[PDB]
Amino acid sequence: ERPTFYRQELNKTIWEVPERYQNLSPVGSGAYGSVCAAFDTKTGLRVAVKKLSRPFQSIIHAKRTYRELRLLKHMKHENVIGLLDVFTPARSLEEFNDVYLVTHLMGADLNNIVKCQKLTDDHVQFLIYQILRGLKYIHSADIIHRDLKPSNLAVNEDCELKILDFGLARHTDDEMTGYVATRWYRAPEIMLNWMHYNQTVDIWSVGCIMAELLTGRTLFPGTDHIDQLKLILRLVGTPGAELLKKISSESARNYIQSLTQMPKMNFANVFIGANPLAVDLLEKMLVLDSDKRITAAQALAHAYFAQYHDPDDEPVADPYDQSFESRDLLIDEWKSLTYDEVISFVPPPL
Ligand SMILES: O=C1NCc2nc(Sc3ccc(F)cc3F)c(C3=CCNCC3)cc2N1c1c(Cl)cccc1Cl
Repeated sequence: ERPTFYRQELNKTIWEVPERYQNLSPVGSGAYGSVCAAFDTKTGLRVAVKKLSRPFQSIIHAKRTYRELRLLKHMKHENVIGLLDVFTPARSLEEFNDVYLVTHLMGADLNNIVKCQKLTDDHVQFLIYQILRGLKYIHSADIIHRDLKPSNLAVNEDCELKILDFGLARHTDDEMTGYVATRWYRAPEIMLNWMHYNQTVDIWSVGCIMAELLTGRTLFPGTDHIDQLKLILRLVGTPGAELLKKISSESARNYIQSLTQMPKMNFANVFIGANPLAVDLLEKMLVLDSDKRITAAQALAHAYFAQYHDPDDEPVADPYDQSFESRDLLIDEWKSLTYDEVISFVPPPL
């Protein structure tokens, strides 16, 4: 008893969606696919619909698409993009070739805010609080974001925030080259493949983000990998003996020991005028050694979030089986799996 679809040439492609979705307008296209805004007559919500482009053109692609669908279907938290609906005009696995994803329309990312507004210390408390709240949830499911940036953070007029972008194709080296904001928020360990990274990489991103909202400027706006690494070490000091031994890459560790030793600066003199509690939290987040970096759970209990902290209202996620990450299958099988997920989907209770 499927809906009734209608075709329409939006942007370079022909979107075929259920009748419930009207007034679709372009929002942006890319290798990932195409995104449209629309009004969901069945719920009265304004939504954003994404049509995946060539989801099963390769094994690497069919797998990515399965990953993204699995991630989005799993997310059930207020500060994390939830999946309101997912459909395909296809009537059987044989026809199956298109995938459409539907989620809330927030309206603006975090870049807009920090540009056309003035953030009080109270605002920074609320915004970062929600990022950390959603992060405690994500990490509790052994899920790593890996790419937290202001553009991956959606906010509405009420200043409520939702973390976005999961299971997206990794950034090409060209995308990480030069004076680009796509690298400014990454932790040094992944930016230079120092070791096997983990969730602590997101905490570093939050640090970079929180600093920007407080000062209104990018924390480590490097013109390239090396220049960015220098800006970092300049603030947090050069690696100690303990951190060097953890750097698996003999090449990277080699380049590091060639840099003149520098002491960790004084955050109080760097972030002048900032809430002393903000400064302290920033020192707990921006720690070069990832093992000693504060966790999201620990940060939420930090005095800087007293006004908002609520130990009974910061839920964790259910188990997320991602054993498929090390499974070797053919396009067809990844595709069939994706299809099963689409049909087994269950709309949010509301
Ligand atoms: O407000 C929202 N809500 C959801 C959303 N999802 C996406 S992608 C996407 C993912 C899952 C899904 F079900 C549905 C989805 F659409 C993008 C995109 C990410 C990459 N670039 C293109 C769009 C932008 C938004 N914006 C948005 C933001 Cl944060 C700022 C300005 C305008 C909008 Cl519509």
